[PDB]
Amino acid sequence: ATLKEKLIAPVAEEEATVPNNKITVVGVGQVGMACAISILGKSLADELALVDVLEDKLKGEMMDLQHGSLFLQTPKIVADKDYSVTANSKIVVVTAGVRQQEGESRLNLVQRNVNVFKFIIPQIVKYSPDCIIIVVSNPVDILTYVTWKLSGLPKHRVIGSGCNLDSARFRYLMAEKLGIHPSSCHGWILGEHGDSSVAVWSGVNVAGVSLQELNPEMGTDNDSENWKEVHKMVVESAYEVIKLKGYTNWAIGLSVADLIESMLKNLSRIHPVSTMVKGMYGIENEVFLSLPCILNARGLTSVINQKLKDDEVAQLKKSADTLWDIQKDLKDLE
Amino acid sequence: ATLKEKLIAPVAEEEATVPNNKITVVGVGQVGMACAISILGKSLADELALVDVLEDKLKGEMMDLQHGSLFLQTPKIVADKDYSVTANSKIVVVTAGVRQQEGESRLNLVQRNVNVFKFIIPQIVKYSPDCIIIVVSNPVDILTYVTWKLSGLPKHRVIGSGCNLDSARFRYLMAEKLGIHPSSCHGWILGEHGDSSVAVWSGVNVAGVSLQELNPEMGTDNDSENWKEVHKMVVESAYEVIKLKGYTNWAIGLSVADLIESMLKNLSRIHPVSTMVKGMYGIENEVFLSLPCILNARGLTSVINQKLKDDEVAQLKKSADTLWDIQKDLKDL
Amino acid sequence: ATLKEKLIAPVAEEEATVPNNKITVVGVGQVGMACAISILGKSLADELALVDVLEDKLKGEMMDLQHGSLFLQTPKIVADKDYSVTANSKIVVVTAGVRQQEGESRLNLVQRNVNVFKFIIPQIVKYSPDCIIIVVSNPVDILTYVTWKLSGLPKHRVIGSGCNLDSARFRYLMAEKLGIHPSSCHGWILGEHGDSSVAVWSGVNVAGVSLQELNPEMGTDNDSENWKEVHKMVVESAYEVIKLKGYTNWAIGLSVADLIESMLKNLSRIHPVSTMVKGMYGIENEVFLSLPCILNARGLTSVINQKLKDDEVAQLKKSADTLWDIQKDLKDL
Amino acid sequence: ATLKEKLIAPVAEEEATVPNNKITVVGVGQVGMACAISILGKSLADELALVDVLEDKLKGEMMDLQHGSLFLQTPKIVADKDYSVTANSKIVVVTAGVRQQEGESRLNLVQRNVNVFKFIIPQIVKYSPDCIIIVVSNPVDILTYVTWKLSGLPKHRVIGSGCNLDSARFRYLMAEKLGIHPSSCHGWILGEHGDSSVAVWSGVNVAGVSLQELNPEMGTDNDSENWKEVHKMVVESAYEVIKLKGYTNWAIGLSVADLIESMLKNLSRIHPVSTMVKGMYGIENEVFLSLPCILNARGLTSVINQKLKDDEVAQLKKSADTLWDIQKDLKDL
Ligand SMILES: NC(=O)C1=CN([C@@H]2O[C@H](COP(=O)(O)OP(=O)(O)OC[C@H]3O[C@@H](n4cnc5c(N)ncnc54)[C@H](O)[C@@H]3O)[C@@H](O)[C@H]2O)C=CC1
Ligand SMILES: NC(=O)C1=CN([C@@H]2O[C@H](COP(=O)(O)OP(=O)(O)OC[C@H]3O[C@@H](n4cnc5c(N)ncnc54)[C@H](O)[C@@H]3O)[C@@H](O)[C@H]2O)C=CC1
Ligand SMILES: NC(=O)C1=CN([C@@H]2O[C@H](COP(=O)(O)OP(=O)(O)OC[C@H]3O[C@@H](n4cnc5c(N)ncnc54)[C@H](O)[C@@H]3O)[C@@H](O)[C@H]2O)C=CC1
Ligand SMILES: NC(=O)C1=CN([C@@H]2O[C@H](COP(=O)(O)OP(=O)(O)OC[C@H]3O[C@@H](n4cnc5c(N)ncnc54)[C@H](O)[C@@H]3O)[C@@H](O)[C@H]2O)C=CC1
Ligand SMILES: CNCC[C@H](Oc1ccc(C(F)(F)F)cc1)c1ccccc1
Ligand SMILES: CNCC[C@H](Oc1ccc(C(F)(F)F)cc1)c1ccccc1
Repeated sequence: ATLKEKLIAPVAEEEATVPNNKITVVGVGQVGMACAISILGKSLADELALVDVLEDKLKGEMMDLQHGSLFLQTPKIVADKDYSVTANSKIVVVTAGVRQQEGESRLNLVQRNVNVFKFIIPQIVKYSPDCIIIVVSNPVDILTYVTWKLSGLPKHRVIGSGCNLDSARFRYLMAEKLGIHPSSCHGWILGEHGDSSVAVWSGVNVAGVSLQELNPEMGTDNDSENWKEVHKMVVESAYEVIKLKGYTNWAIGLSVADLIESMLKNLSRIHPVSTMVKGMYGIENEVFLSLPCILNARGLTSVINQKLKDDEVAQLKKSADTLWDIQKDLKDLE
Repeated sequence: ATLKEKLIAPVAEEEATVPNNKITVVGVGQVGMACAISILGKSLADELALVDVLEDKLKGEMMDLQHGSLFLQTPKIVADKDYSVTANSKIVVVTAGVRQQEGESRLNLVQRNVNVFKFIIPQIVKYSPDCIIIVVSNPVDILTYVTWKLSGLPKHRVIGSGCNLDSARFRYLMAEKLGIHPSSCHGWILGEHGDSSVAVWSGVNVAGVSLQELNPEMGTDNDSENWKEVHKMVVESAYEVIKLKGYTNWAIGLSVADLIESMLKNLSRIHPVSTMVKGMYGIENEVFLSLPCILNARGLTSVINQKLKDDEVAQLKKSADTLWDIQKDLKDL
Repeated sequence: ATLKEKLIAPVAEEEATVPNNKITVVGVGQVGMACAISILGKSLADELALVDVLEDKLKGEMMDLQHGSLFLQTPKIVADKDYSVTANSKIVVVTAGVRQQEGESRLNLVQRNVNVFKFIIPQIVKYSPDCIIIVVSNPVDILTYVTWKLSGLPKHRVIGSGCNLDSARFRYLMAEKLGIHPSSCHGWILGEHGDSSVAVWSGVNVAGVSLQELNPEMGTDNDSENWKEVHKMVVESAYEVIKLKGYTNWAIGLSVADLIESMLKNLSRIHPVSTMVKGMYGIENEVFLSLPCILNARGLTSVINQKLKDDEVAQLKKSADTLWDIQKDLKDL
Repeated sequence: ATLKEKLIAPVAEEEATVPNNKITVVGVGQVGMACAISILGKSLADELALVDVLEDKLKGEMMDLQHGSLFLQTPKIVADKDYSVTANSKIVVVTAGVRQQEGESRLNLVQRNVNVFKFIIPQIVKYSPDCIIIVVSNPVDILTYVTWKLSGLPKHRVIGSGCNLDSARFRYLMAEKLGIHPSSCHGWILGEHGDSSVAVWSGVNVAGVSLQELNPEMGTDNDSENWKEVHKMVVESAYEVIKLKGYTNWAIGLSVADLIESMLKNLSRIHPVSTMVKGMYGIENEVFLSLPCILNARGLTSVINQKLKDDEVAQLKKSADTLWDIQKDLKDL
């Protein structure tokens, strides 16, 4: 007999087991592995599946993770260029494609990553018809729209990682000013994950105290405390970090892990993420951008209606315009 | 014009949710709440259901937990005398029934808790036919047997918390001896969760160093390290705690959470838990007692075969005879 | 020639080291043990010390926790009626004294519990001159004032658990009404942890959306929603739970641990807790009541100044007057 | 008045605070950042400090982590090429230096990395004279010797990550073969973190069942289950992963965090880490290699005396000689 047979006496019939909280990460570059190690660190998946077109690095990442297995709570890790290995995922994180060169706008990536997504979105849905797709690749709003169209999935099951990260950055910068933890700072960056984002100044608050009531000039050009510069640091953050170390990955990895935690624990927590906002704030096309949404096990099930101020609605409309201007030229999507 | 309608714009239609990791704790006493609170503390459930016969205390425990929701990760906590609230439970923990008085053996409770289990076990399976059942009430070995029989579930879905806790206690006393963390001490108490439990001296080791190898008289009357008294402390521990504070609950609630974690995260980790050991070590009947078992999302799917020494095998058989003497006379199971 | 001596070769010479994260809990009742298990399950202490007047209960509780050690990350669990066991604690949580009977106001617990504190507090300060004290016993506001006075510690090191719990409950009720997690609902209950607490309607908000903007009648009697009813449920919660199960413990246990976590990890997070509010909002004496405060490793280092509406300031003055009426007549402090 | 002066009212005076649990990571490469994120994900440090000679990369890594601050529990993240930033670190991880090329042996990296450490280690002890140093850069056993000599620290505060990773790899492969979780398989890979590591077959056990009792040919060349091939996979794993992805980093980050947790929580758990083994198993010189060691807040305070088999003592003495043969010719330490 094998050692296994000497040691192990079966009590159950052997059986094909169906993973419950299977997560797939697509693309195992900087962002993909940031997301993967964050997912594994929070024990969010009982099965992790990696997909990339670079087979050698894909197998290497899978082996490195598997070696850390003693320290994790994920009994199965699997990797393949073939999407069969992503079968029955609850959530598929898509991180594949080109990124920004230094100084380069995410919008300049569209045409390349669109061609990438046309190949990978169908495959996801072939093997995980019931999954939630979290889109990360840039430009994230456009490609969330593109994934929704390409997948034929319900709007609530195709989420763009959107401004979660921008908002996190916002709240850290405010936190650094006030000397309090970021989670005790409340503020929402909305719209495009990019240059046209919108700082909802009217919502920024500590312990229910409106900071715009303490500082009516907050977010104007004439503001002795210059909070416009905080929104600007938020807008420029990606470019500065890309200039310094060539990419960003740890922050987005943590943010994606936060979204996943809200969905798999069925928490119904509110996250600023990218969704179709046709018919709100006067936007008239099928634009995707970040609004506050309720995330739980079903995916994105609600948007929060806000009492945006005039200049804030105007910024949001301009961001919607910038995005639709690129969306309207996107063909061959079904 | 409701504030919820003003505030929330729906994206998906509202649908009826079935929970993924629903756990039910039956009995909301010292042990039941210790279990519920350990379960919530580790975010093991997306839905906790409490069941008891005391409707007032039940709703009170439920409300106190819900008041804690801000600090938890469990969106739905519910409670009811009616087992319909437990439907679709992935795991059901049974803690309901009578407990030991001071000095009282756990076997003394069989008659009463059989009558208890004969009512609740059916109710459980009636509403969650695919669940795993973790028996905690005493005597837990005999009651896991009773539960297996009444439920009609496969033996891999009926689990008795067993000696997980005895072994935790053993490992604590070991680490106290040695100045190491309990998780770096290894040693298994097996057999009855009670006075007939067996210390597997041949398995006791620190970092793969057999301590019986550095002491062939480990566990005997002529033992300079006096390990026998450690096994006696493990055996007497419940009674001592019961005398000092009337009951035990914290360690067992942590134990049961450990088991649930291994099963919900599907780790196939090995725990000394109570299972049907017919055909092992010369035991000829469907005795339930604790052995090392592999636990995962299907439940208790394998037992580990061990090369027990003769004396260990003999204590194990004696423990099986103790239990089977009670089991063989139970009726209408 | 002992087992330890043969198994372990020393690399460092034996020294007595001081714990880095010692927490003491005073009182091992329902609340003290809910606190202990919450602290242990979050691995917030490297040494936990339990103190009570009931020596047997105390030993029993300590033994139960130690028997759970395998599942925990606290290598030292110690218990004694002598406060020498609490020496060098970073945080001391006081949960000792009488609690409310059915329907009893917390302010009716004053004299009894003041006497208790007069003995407990000096002992704490003798053995942990540098600790932060978290007062939990009721009335928590008046007793936080008492502890400040008895101890001689600075204001930033005497913290009343206060309305953290009240707000928790508020946020839970809110979440039930809106169908979101309590953490994504924001709203502040301030003032006394008791009947005169103040719902800060003007701060209530989801995702930065002022709920009193979508509903300016919020908190009045002309309200289509029943928000005042939410605040009333908050006020009555403790009585309702005391009536169903005789006491409350799980939610306050999680609240105390939430505060300890902000402190020990130095996060400077904002919690509504009881501090000395003389000179704010027109309050004229050294009243202790809950405001939103920045907590971290030094303790309670800032209060948040808020733009309370006139009715809110008025309710807060009414709270502070209820409390000061009791305080002013307190002697031998 | 500033917005912050309006918002925040001081309760305590301003004061400079010392981090309680500061960790510095030296080198922000693949491995350094893998360690960094592993430490942050476990909320192991209240202050994280990064050091590297690449100023731009250094600042960028720092900025990324800060932008993740909302999802974390480390309130202060600093970085600089100046070691002033590392002042008062409790633990300093050293990951800086050259790494293996494809197929290259770690020993071939000594010269270059000695020149690294001759600069780095004196800086470290300059600002944290009391710290523990975890050496990760390769060759890790040799560089741990170098760090010990250069730092003038006591042995219990210079720890090489050693075979913690090798054993992790060992256990994973073993779990893969048995269908159980790696934590329920026990097995020690000792000696050099390199081609001369020793597999301690006599300790390999599941639930205390010695697997070399069921397979007495385990470890030999005449073993139909080819356990020696498992040890081979452990020795080759780093080369295979380097050939596939260019380096390894995640598994060692997790291993390092596991060590840090044992020490900062004062758990006294046992890890296979590199210590100075002179006078052990016939080793005559100040060689560093991995044995099972107790780790707690003081550092590496104990080694576990093992009853190795003759062949295993042999492979360990070969490892020692392989190492000392390089160690002995190093200058200016
Ligand atoms: N939403 C956000 O906040 C952020 C978005 N991003 C975006 O994330 C995406 C990736 O960034 P990095 O991880 O640093 O790039 P990376 O180059 O370091 O890794 C990208 C991965 O995509 C893989 N890939 C390309 N086409 C593929 C296909 N058809 N199938 C499978 N794999 C494919 C490449 O092999 C590579 O391994 C980029 O678009 C970047 O702009 C980056 C950071 C934050
Ligand atoms: N396996 C182990 O390691 C341990 C086992 N136990 C056992 O666990 C059990 C619970 O002990 P405690 O929480 O201290 O007793 P407890 O009195 O504090 O609570 C038991 C609960 O069971 C409830 N209950 C009784 N009959 C019921 C019925 N027919 N249906 C529904 N609920 C019913 C009672 O109302 C009570 O609320 C006892 O059997 C005790 O012996 C306790 C400690 C250790
Ligand atoms: N602030 C809050 O949100 C809440 C506060 N509380 C308060 O917490 C306190 C404890 O309530 P419970 O734990 O349910 O009562 P509990 O009756 O279960 O007893 C707590 C312990 O107080 C101990 N004690 C009395 N004098 C002592 C002394 N001099 N030294 C050490 N221990 C002493 C008793 O022996 C008892 O063990 C009460 O004052 C209650 O009002 C309760 C719930 C919430
Ligand atoms: N013990 C173990 O199991 C393992 C050890 N290692 C070792 O980790 C070390 C680093 O590996 P990687 O992160 O992949 O290489 P890396 O090439 O990605 O980054 C190494 C960092 O060291 C920095 N550095 C070089 N000299 C420095 C100095 N004097 N001060 C500060 N920073 C300096 C470089 O700037 C680089 O940024 C290597 O020696 C490698 O062998 C690698 C894997 C596991
Ligand atoms: C895991 N599936 C089998 C579980 C159990 O089957 C068994 C029936 C008898 C025995 C026996 F006889 F003790 F060996 C052992 C097992 C059973 C019995 C009745 C209904 C379902 C399962
Ligand atoms: C950081 N907290 C400041 C220290 C505090 O000092 C006081 C501050 C204010 C007052 C009061 F209330 F104005 F009288 C009284 C004392 C104090 C109180 C008692 C003992 C020591 C310090």
